[PDB]
Amino acid sequence: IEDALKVVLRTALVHDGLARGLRESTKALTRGEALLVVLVSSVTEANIIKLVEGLANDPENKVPLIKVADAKQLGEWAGLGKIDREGNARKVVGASVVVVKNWGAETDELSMIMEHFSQQ
Amino acid sequence: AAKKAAAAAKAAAVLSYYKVDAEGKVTKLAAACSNPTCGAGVFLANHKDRLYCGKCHSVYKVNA
Amino acid sequence: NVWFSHPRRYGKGSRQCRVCSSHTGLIRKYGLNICRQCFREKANDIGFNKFR
Amino acid sequence: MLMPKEDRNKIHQYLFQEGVVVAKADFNQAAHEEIDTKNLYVIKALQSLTSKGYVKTQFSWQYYYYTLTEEGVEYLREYLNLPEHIVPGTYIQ
Amino acid sequence: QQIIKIRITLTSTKVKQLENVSSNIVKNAEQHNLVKKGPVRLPTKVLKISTRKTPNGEGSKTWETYEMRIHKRYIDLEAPVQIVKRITQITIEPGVDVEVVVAS
RNA sequence: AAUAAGGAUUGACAGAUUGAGAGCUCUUUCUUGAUUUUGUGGGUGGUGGUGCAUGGCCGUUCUUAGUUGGUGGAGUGAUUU
Repeated sequence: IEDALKVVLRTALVHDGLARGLRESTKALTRGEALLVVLVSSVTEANIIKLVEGLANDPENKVPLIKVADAKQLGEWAGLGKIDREGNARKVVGASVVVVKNWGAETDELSMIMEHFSQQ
Repeated sequence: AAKKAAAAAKAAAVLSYYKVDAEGKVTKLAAACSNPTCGAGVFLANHKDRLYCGKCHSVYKVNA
Repeated sequence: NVWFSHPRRYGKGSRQCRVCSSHTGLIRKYGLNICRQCFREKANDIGFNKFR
Repeated sequence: MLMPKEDRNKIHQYLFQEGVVVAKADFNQAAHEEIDTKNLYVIKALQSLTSKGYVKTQFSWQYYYYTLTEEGVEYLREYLNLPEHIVPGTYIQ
Repeated sequence: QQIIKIRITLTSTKVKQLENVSSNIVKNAEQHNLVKKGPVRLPTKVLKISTRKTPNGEGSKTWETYEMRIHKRYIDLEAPVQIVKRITQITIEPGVDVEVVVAS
């Protein structure tokens, strides 16, 4: 029970939905292209968690709801991601917010994100 | 004579040039280039008499 | 971009060899558009035996 | 070289696919035959792939002939996310 | 039974496949007995590309005259949509071009 | 790596300037918008050299009569007719 925030962020990276890291996410957040807010609350500010929290507090549709608390868990899951490794030879950076642009999949653990999303 | 050194690709390392409000609503400041490209975001930057837009390289002329 | 390519239609530099890609020596004579040292070379094959 | 994630993906695409590409030495072209990806593009991104041996160039007549590499076409199988059914023009009697 | 007055127009670089085809032509058509003429035989064009021999001014002034001599060659032939097609398909070959500039 | 969305930088009227309706410069201070600019690393512009670093071709001995080899056979052999 993160196993369902590896099979729906693996699929949107791979499809190139996403965006990654401020800038591309609240440009994604304010415009109706981009359906989720899953992020760091270990921000080293407080206006990036009431920025991304206001954009989920824009309400038509696209309900952005929060799940993880972290930037180095999230250089792996997202994937930027070196090769022949184990789980990090990679970036060691933080893709912090990964905003869902319709993804690139349909059903297996993407139907438990549309019973723990909204049933909270 | 003389070499340049290429312009710095420079570090506003964060952003927030968009009324961060207190508590629970974010909105959008300095217009948002009145074009479709220029879509919803595009945080207009302030130069000589006419304002300045980068989704289109930069361009655009809408006062302030 | 004016600021990488110029006004090259007519002259010598415009058209260039088929085989080697040189400007020097040209055989325009009959949709040929080669150079005028190579030609000969193959040619004897290509058509151009001889009869002299 | 610094390219584009809708031309980097597009090549390594009628490269696997037909499998086999035959893209002239005319730098200075909008556009290559069968790929919108100006010309000059290819030629140079393929000077890269060749260089590893996921591919194999042959020269002369002035076109750069390329043509697949039996395996290295199992790299394109993971890059443009696709089966592990097909072999690409490959098995076609 | 719709009749058509075809015209048969040939060209090659060998006088030996070519002559072969209005012997086969006008006797794979007098088998058919067709109303035709006899292999008309057109002025011999005949290109002489002067070129010097050397790779470099040097070196005497040391020249060539290679050329293709075609033998242009045409024909005739009536016959419907059926027995000009069974004739054009047959003569079938190395060295040679056949047009059927049709006369409906 | 540095300038650092607090503007890297771009552009221009017309007038000063010149051949000139090149904003080449400077006057103004609009526009400009992370694509640039600066050093560091390095490239690629080259009808600049070197034909004696060379490729390819073309001149010359050449509207030439001339090479070379087997098996014999000859003649340490450099070999020969």
